[PDB]
Amino acid sequence: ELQRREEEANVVLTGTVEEIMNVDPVHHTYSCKVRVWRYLKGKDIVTHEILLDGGNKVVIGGFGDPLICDNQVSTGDTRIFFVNPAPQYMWPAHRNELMLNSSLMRITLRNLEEVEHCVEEHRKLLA
Repeated sequence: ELQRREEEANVVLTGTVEEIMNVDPVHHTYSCKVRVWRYLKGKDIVTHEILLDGGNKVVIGGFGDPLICDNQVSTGDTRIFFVNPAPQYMWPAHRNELMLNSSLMRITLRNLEEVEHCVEEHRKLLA
């Protein structure tokens, strides 16, 4: 469910796929260059852990991941991406990449509002 997906993704962002990158032969996945529009969660994590390209381009890996339902993209696609910075054990292959953690979501106000609500709910710890 969304609550779990949001909980397991330290970074959630919206963007459009600009280019399909290289395949990870060992893990059967591929990466893509994505132009970020807005961050719904974890902008600070990206800011401190990812070297952005051109100010708003990030490389997301993990596409094709057999364990993720909606895991494919084509150039021009726009989605809400649930990701986590690639851990070092995934380096060098995925160094500086955000890794897909769960299914890609379409850009609709409903999805935007719903994801934002889960992020906010979870953020509300003190409040």
